[PDB]
Amino acid sequence: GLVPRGSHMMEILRGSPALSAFRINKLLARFQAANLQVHNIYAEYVHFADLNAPLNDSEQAQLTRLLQYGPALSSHTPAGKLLLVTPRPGTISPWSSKATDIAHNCGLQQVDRLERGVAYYIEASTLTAEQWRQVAAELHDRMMETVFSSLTDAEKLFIHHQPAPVSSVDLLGEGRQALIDANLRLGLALAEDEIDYLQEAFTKLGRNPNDIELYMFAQANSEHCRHKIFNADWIIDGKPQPKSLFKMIKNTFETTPDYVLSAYKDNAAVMEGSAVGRYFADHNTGRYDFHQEPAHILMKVETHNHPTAISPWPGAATGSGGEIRDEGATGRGAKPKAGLIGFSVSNLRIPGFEQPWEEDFGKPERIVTALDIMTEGPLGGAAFNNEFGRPALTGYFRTYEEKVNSHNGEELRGYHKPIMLAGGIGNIRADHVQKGEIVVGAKLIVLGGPAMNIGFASVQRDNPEMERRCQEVIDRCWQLGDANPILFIHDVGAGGLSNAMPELVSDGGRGGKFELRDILSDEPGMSPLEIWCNESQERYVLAVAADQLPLFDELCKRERAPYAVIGDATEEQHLSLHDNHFDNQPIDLPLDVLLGKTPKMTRDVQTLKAKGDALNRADITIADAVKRVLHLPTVAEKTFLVTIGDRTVTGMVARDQMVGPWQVPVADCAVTTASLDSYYGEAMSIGERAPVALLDFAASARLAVGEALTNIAATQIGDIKRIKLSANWMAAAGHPGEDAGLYDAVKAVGEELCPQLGLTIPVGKDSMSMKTRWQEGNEQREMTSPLSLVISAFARVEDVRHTLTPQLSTEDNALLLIDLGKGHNALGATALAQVYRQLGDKPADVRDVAQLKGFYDAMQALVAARKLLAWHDRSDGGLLVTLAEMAFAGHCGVQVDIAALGDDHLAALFNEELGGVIQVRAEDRDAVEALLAQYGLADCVHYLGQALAGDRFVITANDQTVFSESRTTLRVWWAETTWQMQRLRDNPQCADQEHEAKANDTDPGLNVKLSFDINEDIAAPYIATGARPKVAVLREQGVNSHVEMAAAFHRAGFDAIDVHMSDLLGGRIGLGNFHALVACGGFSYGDVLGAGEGWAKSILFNHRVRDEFETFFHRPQTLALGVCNGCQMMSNLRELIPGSELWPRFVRNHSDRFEARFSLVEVTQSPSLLLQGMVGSQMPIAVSHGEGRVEVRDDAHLAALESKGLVALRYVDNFGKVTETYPANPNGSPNGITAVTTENGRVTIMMPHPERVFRTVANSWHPENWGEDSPWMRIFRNARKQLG
Ligand SMILES: Nc1ncnc2c1ncn2[C@@H]1O[C@H](COP(=O)(O)OP(=O)(O)O)[C@@H](O)[C@H]1O
Ligand SMILES: [Mg+2]
Ligand SMILES: [Mg+2]
Ligand SMILES: [Mg+2]
Repeated sequence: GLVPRGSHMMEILRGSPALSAFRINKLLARFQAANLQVHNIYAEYVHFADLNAPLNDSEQAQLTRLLQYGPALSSHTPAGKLLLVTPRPGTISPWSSKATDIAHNCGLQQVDRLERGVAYYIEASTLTAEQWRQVAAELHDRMMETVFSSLTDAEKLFIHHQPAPVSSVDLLGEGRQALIDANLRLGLALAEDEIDYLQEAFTKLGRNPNDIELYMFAQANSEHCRHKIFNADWIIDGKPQPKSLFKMIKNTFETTPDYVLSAYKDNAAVMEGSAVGRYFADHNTGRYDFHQEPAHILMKVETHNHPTAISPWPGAATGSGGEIRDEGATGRGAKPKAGLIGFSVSNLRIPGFEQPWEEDFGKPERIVTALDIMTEGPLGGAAFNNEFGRPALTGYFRTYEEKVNSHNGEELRGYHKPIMLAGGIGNIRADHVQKGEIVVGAKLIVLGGPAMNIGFASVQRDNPEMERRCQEVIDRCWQLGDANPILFIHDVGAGGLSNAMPELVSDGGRGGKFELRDILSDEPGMSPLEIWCNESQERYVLAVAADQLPLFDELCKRERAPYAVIGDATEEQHLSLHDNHFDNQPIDLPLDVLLGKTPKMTRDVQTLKAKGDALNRADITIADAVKRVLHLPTVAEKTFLVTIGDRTVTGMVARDQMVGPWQVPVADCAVTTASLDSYYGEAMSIGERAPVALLDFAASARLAVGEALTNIAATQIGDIKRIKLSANWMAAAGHPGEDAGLYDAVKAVGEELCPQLGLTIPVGKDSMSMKTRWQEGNEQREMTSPLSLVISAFARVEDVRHTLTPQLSTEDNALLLIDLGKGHNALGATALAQVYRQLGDKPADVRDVAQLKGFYDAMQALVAARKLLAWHDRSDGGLLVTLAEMAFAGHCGVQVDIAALGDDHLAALFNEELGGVIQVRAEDRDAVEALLAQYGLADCVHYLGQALAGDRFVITANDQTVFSESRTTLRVWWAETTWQMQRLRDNPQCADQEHEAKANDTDPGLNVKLSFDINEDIAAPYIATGARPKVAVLREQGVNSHVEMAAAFHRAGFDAIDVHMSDLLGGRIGLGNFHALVACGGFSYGDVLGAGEGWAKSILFNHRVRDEFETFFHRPQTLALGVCNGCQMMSNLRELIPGSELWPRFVRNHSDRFEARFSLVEVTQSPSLLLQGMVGSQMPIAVSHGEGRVEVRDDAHLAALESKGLVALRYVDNFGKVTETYPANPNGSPNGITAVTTENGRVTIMMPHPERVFRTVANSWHPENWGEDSPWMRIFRNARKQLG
């Protein structure tokens, strides 16, 4: 289908079936839900290749071949009305970018841009003209897509628009009315005092302000960027206040500057880490080596709220993405390590799962429902974390939408405008913590992908791989130690370049002259205002010395990370933006003019305090209360938000959400090791309790600090001063009583609580318009969020191994409760109250500062002395939930008595006061109690009872049964939410299977069977000779699992070398000098055009390199391992590998969702050399993949594979049998297949990640007697011995 397009040719190539069986059954059942009689529906992908030059015969074949991918589903001949859905015209989907890279990397330079769409074929002869428009709607997201009626209509996507000129606003010729008009038109949202500034400014200059200059100024001065509320003066109840919000927060740093390396001086904070071995490839040798040096820790937590309300997936994706840029741009370069996610929404109201407290209060048309946010949002954030390569180890998810009697009387409080939170931690070198000086004449560079028109405008666009490439460049720079060319690096986020650049030069006491036409752009038609102010993603601005340019270029190219020099640093503090096309100057301004601050903001507010009504307990019984509480999304299991995101990448994850043999998501905090050779590390926890604000502001804030602390309490940290905090404030500024409450809240923690505990707040952010106004019926309605503080705690871990979890032990034990509520048992603004549609009287609060510090100090002591068996703090759901979740984690029973907890049983069980339950060895009870008394906690400590093998959850009181149920029953109820979420989001069959497996109490959980000695380093004799064979650690743009892959081969005695595909395509390296090659995991090219396919075809199409691989595979004694993406890549290299004729393809999972699981596999009999002596073994392994399902060409191909004896690994359930049941088998591979070898066994490919779990500490769960090495370390040692 080759049709012209003015200057280029627009080729139309037909793709494979786009929708799976269950997906189609869903669409049809959804059509009838609107009375649309549709006989049958058939979707099919269609590719559109806008190419410049002609495509030769052999090249046309290679193109078609690039475009044949994905699951081999049922293919039908088109029939019915056609509806082509494609990205909206003038927009370039991320798919287009990655797919076009591949085309280029395959030598198809003629391809100007590849783009995809989905051709729907609907048979429904009954539908009217109007009913059709209704159908087209169900088939596309109006925010980013459009529907066509012809495959020809796709030409409208590659149109060449003429470069738009800069527009001037005639102030000199029309007066102030010119700025008034533009402010409205361009939508600048400038306050009267700002228009005055602009008027005087340009009057003094004597010229007209360009639109680009006005927008740039407007963006720099918005609330989001200026934070006027946080720096404003205050008058509360007719009384002037001495400090601003910011100043009060800075107070925590003044009283406690301990361990802080940087704060409020970067877009991230830095704290002291631990001296450990930083592992990376040397610049000169290309070999990975351990560098003994301090690995300081940086942190940051951001919010991408508003965007998420309009378009969830991209809104969440870019929220995490922009935050990753802030970490990477810390100082002169830093490396992101682990992530965290936060979500706050209104009631889910899941169809057919309506909860007792849920009421429909309507919502604005312009935004999406609570459910859609939780359906697409998490996938969006996880998408960026997965494709980029940083584990998502902790987070929170809370629902709240209720008409309640609060500070401003009866109102609708909730989250129609959601809280989308993303943050993380990272490592940074000591000498890079401080930003260097910007020398005059320094080249100003933009690192990242070509800009597009973004910022309806709230619909973002993420290209995670692009950022992965950029990060690799930043990594090469800081690894150059002193030679690090990066002088000053800054991230590009809000305000696009118009903000980022003026900020970079300004922070360096310089100015900058730029060239608009030096900026990389994907769409020519942009105006100077659009090229300079657009908010496209994956961009960094940095400064590099003139003489270091050749090096920076050498680095960017090797990583395929696009960059561009767009300006020069100048002496005079003056911003200049020249345009070469029109030969004019869009920007010409003195920096103090553009950055000139308007008068200080001053808020005169008054206090509002909610009356608060007693809890009406008419329909409240302890039994129904338990059932209700476990069904509140805030309390319920979060598996739908956890398994969708990677949790093992980097091989440094010690403690993830999933806990124990039964992998229950109840881990209170996250923990990572500082490196691949140390037991030190970092920790992350989250404290949040927003509902409490609807009654008391300071209390809610205090509780956030408290919970964060109690959630991290069971980790070996030491001095509390090591725990650094991040404070994120979500509020509805202007709303009655929120301003006085926010000040009171910020003060409560900034001036009082945090300084008293010795806790610093080096980072923070704000989002001040957390409200939503609309008209559902005939009148005005409003959904106001409560003041919402989200505290993120961070700390250097002393010993990663001593971290405690909620996994109970059935051995002789003692369940002790640390009740920090001091008997208060408050029920106000709790989960119990929410579950019965109420707010209640009085909420919880930090009752005694000294005891909270004492609590933490005591916990630190018990953790160091190894006197604790388990720990779980009390938060949402109360003591009931803490105990329930512990039982869930230990897969056992609980026998507790609550008579000493006060006469009010409901209160003792459902109050959300700080504290928790510790489990100690029975013989250790008295000593632990005495210790707990030493910190003055005796009155708060109460012996609850003990953990017992079984299925009974029994709560008594002096001699009466207060509550008793099947532990499995509570567990299954507690799961219903994630079950329902997975049913509507994933393959119903999978979600169901996973849910039903939890009802089977006989589940033994993950267990081990070892056919060999886990501690016998069989490679030691070899390593001892000093002779170290080199292994080619092969990566491609997008690979993110290469470092831990090299560290694994390193421990086995190899000298791992960093071999990038560019290195091969450039002749810098040759496989001839290697006896071993390993293809690493990740998301090469963002898995576009089939996971692993672009990477593989990149080799196959370049005959020189192709032969390099074939020659390697055809040698007599060479080894080759392929993990994950590598497994997928190599499976497409069958023609190059001898004895791989029977290998299968790896495609989309049956669940149709990314699976990051700790799955149990068994080592089967095969010629495989890397699995020597492991046959028969059964151990769990890291699984992070979305296209790992084995697929054969027909049953004959599968029988043939089985009879040839090529299967190396199979998934097995916890009972030991090979299973195709989910999630024990995460992808749905036939006969549990996830590893296959060749006839000679010299080549082995597999989906699981053995290299991520070679260290016992990197295993989510493992037997208590394992030493340093896990069973999987054997794979690597086997490779060394085999080489000799
Ligand atoms: N949005 C989220 N994303 C990822 N993990 C999450 C999210 N919300 C909760 N989790 C994880 O689920 C587990 C339980 O969450 P939650 O019940 O909120 O914990 P807690 O009770 O300690 O506050 C934790 O391990 C937590 O990190
Ligand atoms: Mg909880
Ligand atoms: Mg907790
Ligand atoms: Mg929490």
